[PDB]
Amino acid sequence: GQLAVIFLWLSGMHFHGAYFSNYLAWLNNPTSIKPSAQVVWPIVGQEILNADVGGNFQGVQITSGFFQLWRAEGI
Amino acid sequence: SHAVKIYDTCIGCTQCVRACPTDVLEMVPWDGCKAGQIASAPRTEDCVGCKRCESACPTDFLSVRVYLGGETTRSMGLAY
Amino acid sequence: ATKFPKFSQALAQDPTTRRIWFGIATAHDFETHDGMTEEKLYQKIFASHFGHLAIIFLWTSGNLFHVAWQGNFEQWVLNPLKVKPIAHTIWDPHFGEPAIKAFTKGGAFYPVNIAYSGVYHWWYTIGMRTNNDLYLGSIGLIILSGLLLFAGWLHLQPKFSPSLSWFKNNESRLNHHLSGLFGVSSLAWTGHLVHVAIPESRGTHIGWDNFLTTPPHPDGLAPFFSGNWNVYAQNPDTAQHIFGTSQGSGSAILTFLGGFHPQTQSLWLTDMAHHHLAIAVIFIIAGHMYRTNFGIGHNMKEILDAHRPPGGRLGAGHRGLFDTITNSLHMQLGLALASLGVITSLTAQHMYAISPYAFMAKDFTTQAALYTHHQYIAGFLMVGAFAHGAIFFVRDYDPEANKNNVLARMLEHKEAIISHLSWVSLFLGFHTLGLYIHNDTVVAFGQPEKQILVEPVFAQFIQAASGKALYGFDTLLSSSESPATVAGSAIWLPGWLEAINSEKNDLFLTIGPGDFLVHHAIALGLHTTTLILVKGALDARGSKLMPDKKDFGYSFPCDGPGRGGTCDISAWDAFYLSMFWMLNTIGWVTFYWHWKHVTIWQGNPAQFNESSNYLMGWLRDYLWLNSSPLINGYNPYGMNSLSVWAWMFLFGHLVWATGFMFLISWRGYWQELIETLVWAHERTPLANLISWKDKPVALSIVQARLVGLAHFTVGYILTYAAFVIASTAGKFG
Amino acid sequence: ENFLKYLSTAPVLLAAWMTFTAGFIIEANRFYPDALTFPA
Amino acid sequence: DVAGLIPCNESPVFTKRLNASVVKLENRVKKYEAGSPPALALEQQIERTKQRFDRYSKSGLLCGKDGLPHLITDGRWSHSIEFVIPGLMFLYITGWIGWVGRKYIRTVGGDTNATEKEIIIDVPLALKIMSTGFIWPISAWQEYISGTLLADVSEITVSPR
Amino acid sequence: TYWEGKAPPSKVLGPVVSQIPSPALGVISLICLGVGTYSVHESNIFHTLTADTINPGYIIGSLLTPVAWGTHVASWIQKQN
Amino acid sequence: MVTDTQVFIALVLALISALLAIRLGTKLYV
Amino acid sequence: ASYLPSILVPLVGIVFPGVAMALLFLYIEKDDI
Amino acid sequence: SIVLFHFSWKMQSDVWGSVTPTGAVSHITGGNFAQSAITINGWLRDFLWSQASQVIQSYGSALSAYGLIFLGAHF
Amino acid sequence: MDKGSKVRNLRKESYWFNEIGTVVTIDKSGIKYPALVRFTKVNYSGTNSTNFSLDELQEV
Ligand code: CLA
Ligand code: CLA
Ligand code: CLA
Ligand code: CLA
Ligand code: CLA
Ligand code: CLA
Ligand code: CLA
Ligand SMILES: CC1=C(/C=C/C(C)=C/C=C/C(C)=C/C=C/C=C(C)/C=C/C=C(C)/C=C/C2=C(C)CCCC2(C)C)C(C)(C)CCC1
Ligand code: SF4
Ligand code: SF4
Repeated sequence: GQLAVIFLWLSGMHFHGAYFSNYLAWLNNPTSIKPSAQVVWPIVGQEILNADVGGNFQGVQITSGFFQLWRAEGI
Repeated sequence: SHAVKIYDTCIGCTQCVRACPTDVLEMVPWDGCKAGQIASAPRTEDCVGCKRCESACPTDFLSVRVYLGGETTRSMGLAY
Repeated sequence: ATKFPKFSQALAQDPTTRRIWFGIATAHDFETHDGMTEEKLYQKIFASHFGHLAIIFLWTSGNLFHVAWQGNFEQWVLNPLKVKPIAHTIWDPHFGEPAIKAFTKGGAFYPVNIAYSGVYHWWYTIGMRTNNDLYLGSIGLIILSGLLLFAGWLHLQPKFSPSLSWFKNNESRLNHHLSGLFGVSSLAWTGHLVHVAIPESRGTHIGWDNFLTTPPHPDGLAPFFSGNWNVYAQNPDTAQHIFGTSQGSGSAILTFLGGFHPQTQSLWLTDMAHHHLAIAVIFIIAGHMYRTNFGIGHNMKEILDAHRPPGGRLGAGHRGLFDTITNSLHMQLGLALASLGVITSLTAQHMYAISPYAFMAKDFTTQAALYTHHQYIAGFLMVGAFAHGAIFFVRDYDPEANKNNVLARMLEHKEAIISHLSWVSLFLGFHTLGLYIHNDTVVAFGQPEKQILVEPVFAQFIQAASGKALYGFDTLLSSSESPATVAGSAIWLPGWLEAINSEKNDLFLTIGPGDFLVHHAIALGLHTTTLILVKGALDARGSKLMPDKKDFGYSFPCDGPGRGGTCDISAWDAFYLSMFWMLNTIGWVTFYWHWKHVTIWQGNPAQFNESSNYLMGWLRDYLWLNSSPLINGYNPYGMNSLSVWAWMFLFGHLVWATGFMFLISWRGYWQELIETLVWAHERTPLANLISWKDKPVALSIVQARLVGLAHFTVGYILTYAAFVIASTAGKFG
Repeated sequence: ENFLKYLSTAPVLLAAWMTFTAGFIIEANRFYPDALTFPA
Repeated sequence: DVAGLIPCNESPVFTKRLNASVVKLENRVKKYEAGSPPALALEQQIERTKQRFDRYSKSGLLCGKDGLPHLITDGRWSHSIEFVIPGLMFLYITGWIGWVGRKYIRTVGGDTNATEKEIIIDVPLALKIMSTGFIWPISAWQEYISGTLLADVSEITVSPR
Repeated sequence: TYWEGKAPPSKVLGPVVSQIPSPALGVISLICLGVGTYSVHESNIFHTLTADTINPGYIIGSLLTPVAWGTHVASWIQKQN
Repeated sequence: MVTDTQVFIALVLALISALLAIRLGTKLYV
Repeated sequence: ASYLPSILVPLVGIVFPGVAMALLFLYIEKDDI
Repeated sequence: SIVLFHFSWKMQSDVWGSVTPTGAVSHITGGNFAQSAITINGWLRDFLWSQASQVIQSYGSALSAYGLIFLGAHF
Repeated sequence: MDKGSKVRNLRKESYWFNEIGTVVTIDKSGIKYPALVRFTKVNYSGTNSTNFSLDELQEV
C-alpha cells in the first residue's frame, strides 16, 4: 500500500509537470526561468501567489529540483 | 512514610493487595463484606506511593486511599 | 531540631537533597510549622512585617544615598531635559577599556548607569534640590529602619508580645489604619506640599532651618479660621511660570485648576495639595465609623449578618462571613492582594495619562519602565490574590459555618460560573484571533481594503463625554449646551478641556480599529486568566475526579495515573497554569502601550493605526524594527552604552528557554539518570574519598513545575525589560 | 449495506460535509467576491 | 459621519489606494504580450479590483485617515448592513445547526446502542432531523415555555455542588 | 442581627433610630430629601458653582440626601411593624 | 558633594541597623 | 569616596558570599540543632 | 535546527554569491560568518534578524504565502 | 428496594451522584453496602456499578 501511495505521488508530480508547468521554457533558458509546476485558482485573491516566474507562465515556484532531475534524464 | 487507609466500602476483592509491589497491603478476616475479607496496611514503612492499589480498586471511590507524607529511603525508591 | 528545618520533623528526617529544597520553600508557611499555635503564628507574622518594613526603608535609603553620593542630581535639576539622571557608578573589574569609555556618560569622570526609575523627577517635584537633602533623607530612613528592626525584636519579648485578641480587634485596626495611616498621613503630605514642595517650586528655599518662620501663605491661617478659604485659591501660578523659579510664580496653595503645568507638562502642585487635603479629610471622617470602647460606632458583625435580602435570592446573605474573614488569614490576604493589584494597575494607567511629576513624559524610557513595572506587579498581585483564595478554600473554609451563605452559594453553582467563563473566553479568543488572521490574510494577498476594521465607537464616545472634541459626537462635556459642562465650566473645565483636546499629551490618546482589536485581546487574556484561577479556587475542595481533594492539601503533585490520569489536578497547579496566562496578557498590554507610545513619540502615529490590524504588522513594525538598536549593543565593529542591555536580552532568552527544560521533561527520566551518576561517583578512585552527606535525588514534581515557572518568568521579565529600555533609549523613542 | 454503513461513519461523513460546505462557500465567494458588506 | 469618518465615496486616500493597486497590476502585466494567458489573468484581476473598489464606494462605508473602510457596530441602523444583518444570519445558521444537533442527540439517545449511533450516523434519520432546523427559534421557544428545554436540578454534580 | 422573613428587626436601625415611630421617620426623610435636592439644585444646576460661591449650608444639605435615603428605609422598616 | 565624614556616619548608622537586623532575626527563633 | 567601591565590591561579591555559603553549608548539614 | 542554520549561513556567506567577468567574488552576506558566527548575539542579529527581512516583508508579493505560513507556524 | 427497581443515587462522592441506576442484587445477609446498582454511564475507571447502602438511595 505504501508503494502504491508513493507511485501515486510520483504520478501526480509528473502530471503537474507535464500539464501545469513551464518545463519547456525552463529547458530553453534554465538560468533565467524559475521552475514552477503548481497553479492556484483565483478565488479569494490568492492568485497573487502565481509568481512571475517567466516563460510566459505564472505559478508557484517549486523547489523540489524536479526540473533538473527531468533534464538529467533528457526528457 | 506514606499513610494508607482502607475504608469500610471495600468489597474485599484482593486486587489492591495483588497490585502492591512492596507487599504493604494484605487481606484480613472481616464480617462487613460478602467476601468476609478486608484490606489492611500493616506495614506502610515499605510503601513507595505508586498508588497502584488505588488504580486497581473496583469500588466507586477508592476504598483504599494513599496519602503521601514524610519521605525516607524506603519510600523514596532509592537503592542508595 | 535534629537537622536543618526545625519546623518540619518529616523534612528533617528526609535523607535526600529534598530536605534542603523544601526546607527553603516551607519556611514562611508558618501554619504548617510543628508545634505552631494561633498566637505564635500572629506574633511571628507581626515581627516578619516589621522586618519587611525595615527592608523597604533600607532599600529607599540606599536609592537616596547612591543618587546623592554618585548621582548628578544638581546638574539635572539645573537642566532637567538634556542631561540624563544617574543611578550609581559601575565598578566592574571585568570591564575592558572601551567599555569604561562607553559607559561614561552624564556627569562623567566614572562609569555610571543612567537611572530609569524616574526618582529624579519625583524628588525634584516634591521639593528636593541638593545632594544634602537626599543625604539627610537617606540618613533619616536608615534610622527609621533601625527603629523598625528594634520594634520587631521588642514585640517578640514575652511581656511585649500582643495577645491574640489584640490582632483580631478589627474595629480599632480599621479606625486607625483609615483615619491615621491613610488620612493623617495624607494630611501630613499635603502639609509638606504646602510648606516645602510649592515654595521650592516657586524659587523659595524652605528647609528644616527656616520652615518655622516663613509661613507658606502671606495671610497665614487667618483665612482658614475666619472661613475665607477662597484666599488660598487666589492668584495661582500663571501659565508663563518657570518651574523652580519665581518667574511668573503665584501665591495660591490650594487651587482646582486642572490640566497640566505648561512648562513641566505635569500636574499643578497646588492641585495635588488640595487633592491630598480633601482625601485626608474624607479618610479621617471615614475612620470614625466603627466602635472602639467609646459607645458610638458600627459593629461589623451585625452589619454583615443584617444584609440578607428578603427575596431570598442570596440565601442566608452574608451571615457567617465575619467569622470566616477574621479567623482566616488567607482570605484577608487574598482580598488585600487583589485590592493592591487593582491599585497597581490604576497607578500604571494613570501616571502615564496624567503626569504627576515635573518634566516627566519627556523622559520616555522612564515612563515606559514605570508603566511596565507596575503592570507586571499588578498581574503578580492578582494571581497571588486568587492563589491565596484557593488556599483559603482548601484549609480555612468551614462549610458548616457558611450554610446557605453567599460564599457557600458561590460553590453551589460553580459549574455555571466556570462554564460561562469558558464560553466567554472561547468566544473572545475564536473571534479576535479570527479577525487578526483575516486582516493578515487580506493584507498578505495585497488587498488591504478588505480588512475588518471595527471602529471603537464606545471608547471614543467615552472620550467625547469627557470633552474630546475630535470625534464629533457632541455629547456631555463635548457639547456646550449641556448641564454637565455649564455646571463644571467655572471650576476645572477650562484647564481639563485644554489638556484633553491638546494632542501633545497622553490624556485620552486617539484610538482606532487597532486599539479595538487589542482591547478585545486584553479582555480575552483577563477572562482566561480569571477562568483558570477561579476554576482552581472553586475546585480546590474537590472534583468528580478527586471528590476528596481537600484532604490532600493545596499543593500535591497528582493522584496517580489511575482513572484516566490526574496530572496537574491540585489548586497549586491551577495557579501555576494561570501564571503563564498572566504573563501573556500583561505582555500583550505592555506591547500595546509601548508600541502606541513609540509611534506617537516618533511623530508618525499613523504607523500603528495602519499596522496594528494584522499580526505581521506587530511582528515586523514593532519587534523586528525596534530591536535593531538593541541587538546592536555590541557587534564585531565595537560596542556602545547599550551593550549591557543586549547582554541582558540574550540572558533573558536563555533563562526563558531553560524554563522549558523543567516544564517539558518530568522527573522519572532525571531520577533514572541520577541513579547512573551516583553509581559513577561511587565507582571512581580518588573520588570515593569525597562522599555526599545528603542523598542526591531528582527534583520533586511540584518543585520542578515551580522551578520551570520561575525560570520562565525571570527570563520573560528580563528579556522584555531589556527590550523596552534599550529600544527606547537607543532611538529616543 | 456494509459499504453504505461504512460511508455513514463519523470521519467519512465529516469529510464529505466539510467538503460540501467549503465547496458552496467557495462558489459563493466566486460569484460574489470581496463581500465585506451586504448589498443595500 | 459617526466618529470623524468621511464616507469612502469622497475619500482621496481611497482613490489613491485604488490607483496604486491598478498601476502595480499594470506594471506587472507590462511584461507579458497582449492576449497571453498571464495577460488575460492580470487584466481580469485589474477588472475585479476596480469592481471591488467601486462596490465599496457605492455601498456607503466610512473611510478613515488611512483610506480603509471602517465598520460601525453600535447598533446604528444605517450601518446594520455592516454587522447586524450578517450577525443575524449567523445566529440563524448556527442556531439551526445547534438545534438539529441537539435533536439528534435526544433522538438516538433512547437506545441501547446510543454510543454506536454517534460514530456511525443514521443518515436517513440524520437528514430527517436536519431538514427541520429552519424553524429552530419557534421550536426552541415552545420547548422553553413547555419545560422540555432544560433539565431539572436533579442531575450530575460534584461534592461541593 | 441575622433576620429572615420580609422585614428586619428594629434593632438593625441602632439604639436611637429603632425607637422612632414610622411617621416621624417618614416626615424627617421627606424634609431631608427636599432640603438636599433643593441645595444640590441651587448650586451647580440652577447656579454655576465658582470659587466664591461655596455655601456650607448647601454642602450640608447635599450630604443630607443619603441621610434621607437611610431615613426612608428606616421608616419602611418601622412601618412593616 | 557628600564629604567623607557624611559617608562614614552613614556607614556607622548602617552598621548599627545591621546589628539590629541580626538580633531581630535571631529572635524570630527558627 | 572614590576609594570605597574598590574595597567593598570585592567584599560584597566574593568574601561575603563565600563566608555566607560556608556558614550555611555548615549549618544545613550540622546534624544537631 | 542548529545544523540547518549552520549550513544556510555558511553557504550564503561563503559559497553562494555572484562573480564578475574579471573573477571577483561577492557573496550574499559578504562573508560575515567568520567574525559574527562566534557569539550568540551574532547569530541572533546577523542570521535570524537580518535574514528574516524577506518573510516579514513578503506581504503583497508572490511570497506572501511564506509570511502567512511563518506566522501560522509560530502560532 | 427490590431487584430491577430504579434508584436515584445520593452518595455525594459518587461519580453517578443524582443519577438513576438499576438495582442488580440486594444482599439480605447483613452487610453495610448491600444494594448493588448499575448505571448507564461508565465512570473514569470504566466501571458502571457500585454497592450502596439503602440510606444512600432514593427509591422510585
Ligand atoms: C494611627 C495609628 C496607626 C498607624 C499609623 C499604623 C500603621 C501601620 N500598622 Mg498598625 N495598628 C493600629 C494603628 C496604627 N497602625 C492599631 C490601633 C492596631 C490594633 C488593631 C494595629 C495593628 C496592626 C497590625 C497587627 C499590623 C499593623 C501594621 C501596620 C503597618 C502597615 C504596613 C505599612 O507600612 O503601611 C502602609 C502605609 C501606607 C501609607 C500605604 C497606604 C496604602 C495605599 C494603597 C498606598 C498609596 C500611597 C500613595 C498614593 C502612593 C504614592 C507614594 C509614592 C510616591 C512613594 C503600618 C506601619 C502591620 C505591620 O507591618 O506592622 C509593622 C501589621 O502587621 N498594625
Ligand atoms: C498525488 C499528488 C497530487 C497532489 C498533491 C495534487 C494536488 C493538486 N492537483 Mg493534481 N493530479 C494528481 C495528483 C496530485 N494532485 C494526479 C495523479 C492527477 C492525474 C489524474 C492529477 C491531475 C490534476 C488536474 C488535471 C488538475 C489537478 C489540480 C490540482 C490542484 C487542485 C486539486 C483540488 O483541490 O481540486 C478539487 C478536488 C477536490 C474537491 C477533491 C474531491 C473531494 C472528494 C470527493 C472528497 C472525498 C473524501 C472521502 C469522503 C474520503 C473517504 C473515501 C470514500 C471515497 C469512500 C492541487 C494543487 C488542478 C489544478 O491545479 O488546477 C489549476 C487541475 O486542474 N491535478
Ligand atoms: C505579601 C503577600 C504575600 C504573603 C504574606 C504570602 C505568604 C505565603 N504564601 Mg503567597 N503569594 C503571593 C504573596 C504573598 N504570599 C503572591 C503575590 C503570589 C503570586 C505569585 C503568591 C502565590 C502563592 C502560592 C502559589 C503559594 C503561596 C504560599 C504562601 C505561604 C508559603 C510561602 C513560602 O513558603 O515561601 C517560600 C519562598 C520561596 C520558595 C522563595 C521563592 C522566591 C521566588 C519564586 C524566586 C525568585 C528568584 C529571583 C527573582 C531570581 C533572581 C534573578 C537573577 C538571577 C537575575 C505563605 C503563607 C504557598 C502556600 O501553600 O501557602 C499556604 C503556595 O502554595 N503563595
Ligand atoms: C498560542 C498559544 C495558545 C493558544 C492559541 C491557546 C488557546 C487556548 N487556550 Mg491555552 N495555553 C497555552 C497556549 C495557548 N493556548 C499555554 C502555553 C498555556 C500554559 C500551559 C496554556 C494554558 C491554558 C489553560 C490552563 C487554559 C487555556 C485556554 C485556552 C483557550 C482560550 C480561549 C480561546 O482563545 O478560545 C479560542 C480557541 C483558540 C484561539 C484556539 C485555536 C483555534 C483555532 C483557530 C481553530 C482551528 C481549527 C482548524 C480547522 C484546525 C484544523 C486542523 C487540521 C488541519 C488537522 C484556547 C483553547 C483556556 C480554555 O480552555 O478555555 C476554554 C484554559 O482554561 N490554555
Ligand atoms: C450539536 C452539538 C452541540 C451543541 C448543541 C452545543 C451547545 C453548546 N456548547 Mg458545546 N460542543 C460540541 C457540540 C455541541 N455544543 C462539541 C462537538 C464540542 C467539542 C469541540 C463542544 C465543546 C464546547 C465547549 C468547550 C464549550 C461548549 C459550549 C456550548 C454552549 C454555547 C455555544 C458554544 O460555545 O458552542 C461552542 C461549540 C464548539 C466549540 C464546537 C462545536 C462544533 C460543532 C459545530 C458542533 C457539533 C455539530 C454536530 C455535527 C452535530 C451534527 C448533527 C447531525 C448528526 C444531525 C452550548 C450549550 C460552551 C459552554 O459551556 O457554554 C456555557 C463551552 O465552553 N461546547
Ligand atoms: C522580606 C524578607 C524576608 C523576611 C522578613 C524573612 C523573615 C524570616 N525568615 Mg525567610 N527567607 C527569605 C526572605 C525573608 N525571610 C528568602 C529570600 C529566603 C530564601 C528563599 C528565605 C528562606 C528562609 C528559610 C529557609 C527560613 C527563613 C526564616 C525566616 C525567619 C527568621 C530568619 C532570621 O532572621 O534568622 C536569623 C538570621 C540572621 C540574623 C541573618 C540576617 C542577615 C544579615 C542581616 C545579613 C547582613 C550581611 C551584610 C549584607 C554583609 C555585608 C558585608 C560587606 C561589607 C562585604 C523569619 C520569619 C526561618 C524561619 O523562621 O522559618 C520559620 C527559616 O527557617 N527564611
Ligand atoms: C538595599 C539598598 C541598597 C542597595 C541595593 C545598594 C547597592 C549597592 N551599593 Mg550601596 N548603600 C546603601 C544601600 C544600598 N546599596 C546604604 C543604605 C548605604 C549607606 C551605608 C550604602 C553605601 C554604599 C557604599 C559606601 C558603597 C555601596 C556600593 C554599592 C554597590 C555594590 C554593593 C556593595 O559593595 O555594597 C556595599 C554596601 C555596604 C557595605 C552597606 C550595605 C548596603 C545596604 C544597607 C544593605 C541592604 C541589605 C538589604 C536590606 C537586603 C539584605 C539581604 C541580603 C543579605 C541578601 C551596589 C550597587 C559600593 C559602590 O558604589 O560600588 C560601585 C560602595 O562603595 N553602597
Ligand atoms: C479567590 C477568592 C477570593 C478572591 C477573589 C478576588 C480576587 C476577587 C477580585 C475581584 C475584583 C478584582 C473586582 C474588581 C472590581 C472592580 C470594580 C467593582 C470597579 C468598579 C467601578 C465602578 C463600579 C464604576 C466606576 C465609575 C464610576 C464611579 C462611574 C462612571 C464610570 C466609572 C468607571 C468612572 C477571596 C479572597 C475573596 C476568597 C474567596 C475566593
Ligand atoms: S482493591 Fe479496593 S475493593 Fe479490592 S480488596 Fe483492595 S481496597 Fe478492597
Ligand atoms: S501506593 Fe503502591 S506501594 Fe503503597 S500500598 Fe498502594 S500499591 Fe502498595
